[PDB]
Amino acid sequence: EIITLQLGQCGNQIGFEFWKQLCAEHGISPEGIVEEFATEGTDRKDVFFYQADDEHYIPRAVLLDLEPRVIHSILNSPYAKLYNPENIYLSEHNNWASGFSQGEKIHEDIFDIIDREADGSDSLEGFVLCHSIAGGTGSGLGSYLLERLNDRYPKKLVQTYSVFPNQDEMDVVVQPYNSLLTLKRLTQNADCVVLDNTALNRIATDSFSQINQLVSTIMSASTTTLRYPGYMNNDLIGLIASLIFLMTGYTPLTTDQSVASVRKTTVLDVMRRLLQPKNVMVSTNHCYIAILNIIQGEVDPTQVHKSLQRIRERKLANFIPWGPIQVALSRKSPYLPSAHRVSGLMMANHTSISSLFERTCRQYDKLRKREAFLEQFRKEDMFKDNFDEMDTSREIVQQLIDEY
Amino acid sequence: EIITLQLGQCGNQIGFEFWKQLCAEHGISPEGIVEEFATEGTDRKDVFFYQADDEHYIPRAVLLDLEPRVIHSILNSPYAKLYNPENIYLSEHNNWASGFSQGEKIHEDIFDIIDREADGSDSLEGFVLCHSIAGGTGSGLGSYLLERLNDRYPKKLVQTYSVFPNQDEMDVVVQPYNSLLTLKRLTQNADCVVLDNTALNRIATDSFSQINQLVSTIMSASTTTLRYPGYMNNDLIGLIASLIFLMTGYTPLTTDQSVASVRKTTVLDVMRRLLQPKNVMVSTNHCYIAILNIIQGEVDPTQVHKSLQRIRERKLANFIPWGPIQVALSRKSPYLPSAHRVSGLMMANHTSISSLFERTCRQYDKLRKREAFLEQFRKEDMFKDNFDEMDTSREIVQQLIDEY
Amino acid sequence: PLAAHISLVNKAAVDYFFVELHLEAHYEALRHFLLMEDGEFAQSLSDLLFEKLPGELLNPLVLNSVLSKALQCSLHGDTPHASNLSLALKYLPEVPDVLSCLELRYKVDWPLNIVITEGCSKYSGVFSFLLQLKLMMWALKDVCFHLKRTAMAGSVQFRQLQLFKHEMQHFVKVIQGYIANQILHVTWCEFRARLALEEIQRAHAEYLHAVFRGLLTEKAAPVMNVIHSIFSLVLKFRSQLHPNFALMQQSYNTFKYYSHFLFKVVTKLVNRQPHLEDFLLRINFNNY
Amino acid sequence: ASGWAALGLSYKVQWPLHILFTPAVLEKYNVVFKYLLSVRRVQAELQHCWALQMQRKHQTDAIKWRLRNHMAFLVDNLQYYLQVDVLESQFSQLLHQINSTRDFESIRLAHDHFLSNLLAQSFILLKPVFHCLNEILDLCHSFCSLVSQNLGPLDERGAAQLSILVKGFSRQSSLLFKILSNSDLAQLLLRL
Repeated sequence: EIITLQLGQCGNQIGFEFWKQLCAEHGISPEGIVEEFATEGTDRKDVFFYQADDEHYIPRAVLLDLEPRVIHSILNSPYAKLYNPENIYLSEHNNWASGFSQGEKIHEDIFDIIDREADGSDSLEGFVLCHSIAGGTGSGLGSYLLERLNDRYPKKLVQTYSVFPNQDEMDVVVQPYNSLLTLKRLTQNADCVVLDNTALNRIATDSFSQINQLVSTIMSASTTTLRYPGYMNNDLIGLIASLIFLMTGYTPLTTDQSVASVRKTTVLDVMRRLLQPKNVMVSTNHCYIAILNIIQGEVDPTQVHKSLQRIRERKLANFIPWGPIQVALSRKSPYLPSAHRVSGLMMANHTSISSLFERTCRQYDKLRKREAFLEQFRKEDMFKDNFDEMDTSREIVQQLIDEY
Repeated sequence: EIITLQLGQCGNQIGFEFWKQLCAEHGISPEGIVEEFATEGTDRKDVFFYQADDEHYIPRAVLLDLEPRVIHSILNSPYAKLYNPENIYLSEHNNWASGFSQGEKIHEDIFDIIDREADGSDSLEGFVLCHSIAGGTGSGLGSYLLERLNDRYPKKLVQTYSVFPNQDEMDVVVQPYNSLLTLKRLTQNADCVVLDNTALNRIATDSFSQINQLVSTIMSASTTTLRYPGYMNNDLIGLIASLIFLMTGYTPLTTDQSVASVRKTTVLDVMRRLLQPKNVMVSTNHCYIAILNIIQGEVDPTQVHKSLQRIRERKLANFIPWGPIQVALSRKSPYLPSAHRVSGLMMANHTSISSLFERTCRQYDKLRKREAFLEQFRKEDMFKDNFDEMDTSREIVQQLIDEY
Repeated sequence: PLAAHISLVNKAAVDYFFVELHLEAHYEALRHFLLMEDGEFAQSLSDLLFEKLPGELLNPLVLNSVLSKALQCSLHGDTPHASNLSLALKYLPEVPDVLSCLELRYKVDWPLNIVITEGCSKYSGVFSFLLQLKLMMWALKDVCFHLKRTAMAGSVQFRQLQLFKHEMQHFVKVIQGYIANQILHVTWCEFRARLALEEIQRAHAEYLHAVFRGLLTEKAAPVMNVIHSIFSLVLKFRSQLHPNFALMQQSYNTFKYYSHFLFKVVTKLVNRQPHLEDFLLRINFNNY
Repeated sequence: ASGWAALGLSYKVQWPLHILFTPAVLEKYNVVFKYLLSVRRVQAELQHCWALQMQRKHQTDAIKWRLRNHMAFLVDNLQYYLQVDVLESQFSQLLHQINSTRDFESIRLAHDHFLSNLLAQSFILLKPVFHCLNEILDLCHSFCSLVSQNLGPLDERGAAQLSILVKGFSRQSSLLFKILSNSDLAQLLLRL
């Protein structure tokens, strides 16, 4: 089992479309009813859903937000009735310090909800977090929740889908501070999926609805095998151990109109495609640390071995000199059309990601020398006296970059 | 297996009608479906096509072009859906230097496509190139691709159907430069089929649609035995070894209206007809180097021996004094009507082809003395400083002529 | 007048087994339980037993009941087939090793007992190996989880330590990926498209004879003996959950030597078995 | 003992044709497969060298290679002809003698005579020619290896080894010429 903590407008939407994808996959009706064709289903549902006496299924989700508008719109959707009104929380009434201050203020009810959800699962495995690191809501609230959660639950995993601000595009003027602080908290508490609007929209090209549909696709494909038990990799901890910051790529990212080219898609061509920097959805002979490829559809392990052999000989990849990939196979949901003969998802750890922080650090250093937009921060208690928090966070990020 | 690289408007069309002929021969539906009568077919299809999970067959073709119009028209044809949209490439936005500069600019995606196509074949044998040497697109782009391909794949054959500019007709004002440079690259990298509009249209007489239908006929008849396995000549390398610049001729080049004269067509009369300069589709006691005659339809090897004996005695041909032909037999596709009792195709290497270059050299020398139309070339980086490239190319062609 | 009646009886005898007594179900059901094909069951049975580790864990009050608690967490089963899983033992252990002997025997009734032989006991041979494998991916998961709570504490002694786990885990996650390809998928492709009365005895005796590709045969036994040296060192690595870092640094260096010795003993055993051919392609990939 | 010398292909015949295909007749078939594969082996080997000489386009004595290669080619390639015109001709009679006579006794003789012709036409039984062309067979193995065992000009005793075979090959060439001067008429015509 698992819980999802989605914050800010970004996280709220991310959750909306993630649950849309899930209910599509598992044959769950918008109202929580189960379709007749899926009555005898074999798919495991406990992982993301828990059924109710009324036979309906409820997501293990909690909605958090500093503002009402987004969730109010969500509850006007056809999927509104599905969620649990008890879990959803809205502030009665764009800065990280303010977000953390509110988090300190509203500890009690949030952790009440989290405890209630936790006690309903026998074998909870970890946590899932969806949020954006730039905006005031996501950054600060996620920081506070991560801190108090790692404190509260020292034996549960914490996984996040953190969305990083666009850089080529000059959105949050105060983004460097929030990003740097959120990164501090991620290193200091997060167990383990980086995301950026820049490269994501780049691949989308070459509304937020479609972008986050792709993101939800990534999340669902990541959790597929856990959802669909097989032989190997039957747990999230198995995933994490086989890799341990990450980046992702998915081959069949094709529009509903781009099915006309039914290209004979082997496993070799897919696994190859997952390697190119173009497909890496995120934007010094930098090299890899780990690679995992989850493959959906018919697959012959002989083909997998041949592809691995050929790629190894062709040396299209580079590895650490000081240490000695993985190809897991799953089964598609029996419901969604198998427009793709075989499909592939890749999650990897690669040193080049360091550059991200070097940019943000460069951004942050490009402001701290002139004290820009610190007036609001001084208002909050945390930065009321000084900003030693900022210095510690910057040095922690520098240490991480040095370690990479 | 094999790949086809067609460039420029000429190459794009050439490919269109070549694949039209192929699908006609192998009973492949315009949409890629297979007809019911051809379900149990024995013909080998892997050579030019690879089947898809949807049972449709996809050509091993890539479309390249500096301009969209031609391929856009192609995709409006009934055969549009057949091609692979992934492989097709169009420049987002008439000179050789510009073409080569773009080739340097768009290396990555082209070779991505080529690698993807290559990895789908177990026993790729060589490459096929269709292009025109005069226009800016074909000449420069083919030059760049040949260079980087011979560099990338040092163990694959490279075959081309190069179309030469008309000379009796005064089309590209800057044709001498492009032709000379393309010839340089062909000698320096090309493994092995010359083509000219002048003699081709001459034989056609005595639209581009019909001309290129004839050209595609030549290509298909050349590749027949490879497509249809037999006993001998079961590989392209077998073809090349038995001959090694070339010229071609086909006997049954008869209109759909010229079937009324059903002339009793032996093998002797055909093989004889393949020898005359009139049938050689291209325009010092110059002599032959090699001759190959592929014969389709019923054939008695006794007849072949008798024809060879009689032609040898009649000494209608001339051979090199310093070195010591070949007649291969194939089987017609079981589908297209056998309007011809027996048919013949000839590919030969003959010294007279030298004259071609002597003309172009004469053309080029007729311009380099006055520096005509060099302004555009100086624009590109390759000819930004000097034109030593041109001098080296001219001397290489002169060396080839001397060698002949 | 005889052969015309022999083919009709046999064809009616074999057909009587499938369409009435579900012989095709029993095979695709015992694999769900014995060969641990169905996840959330082995990952729930082995996970329970490993939580304890003598006089305990041996009486029929815990091990005869842990199964009835395991099947509930299976989400696949709880059928008349799902019963008859006698989780019995065959030895009384006295007291760091990689051995915990324990059997798991299916049970059948009369019209099926005549085909599934009471010797085809060999599942129990291949089972105790597969369970022993789970002991790694849990204990190794423990140290991966035991170290998580240690996280501020960032120094050369820390990062250089965790790289050992990633270097030792990958060797187990590849030898398991091999087993999950030979004994469960390709050997199951045969004997499933092979079936469709005497033949049923031999075909089954050829399906399980899973023990050949499983490195349990005495012919390739030296390949198996080396595996214990690997599995043992990972268990010692779990004991030392930086007061004794160097004591662990020596352990890992012994691990890198034995693994480097395996790649040579398997290569020398290629000249003398196409099944082992796929192993070298698994253990070696962009290395020597 | 080279491995190719022992290669063969056996065929588990079914029940009805068990009378038509005895271990005797199914053995003479094997001998044809042994020889016909050899000529196929040397031809496929020989032409690969050609795929390299043409490939090796960037020595006044290195040009002696192709001036010997083609000599060794034509004698081999056209020797590999008369084969599609002794198989597809004798076979086309064997199949015609079948659909003509309603009797079965003819088939046991038509097929038997078909087999004896292949052993007689393809010169497998004719000892002198079969012991001379055989020398041409392994001869190309040496030459093709010589060109493939290096990538430079024939200087390190390769030329010293090159002129060895031409003194034997061209001698073996014209030696065969006197042999043919019944069935050779179909063969010598092509070479001449």
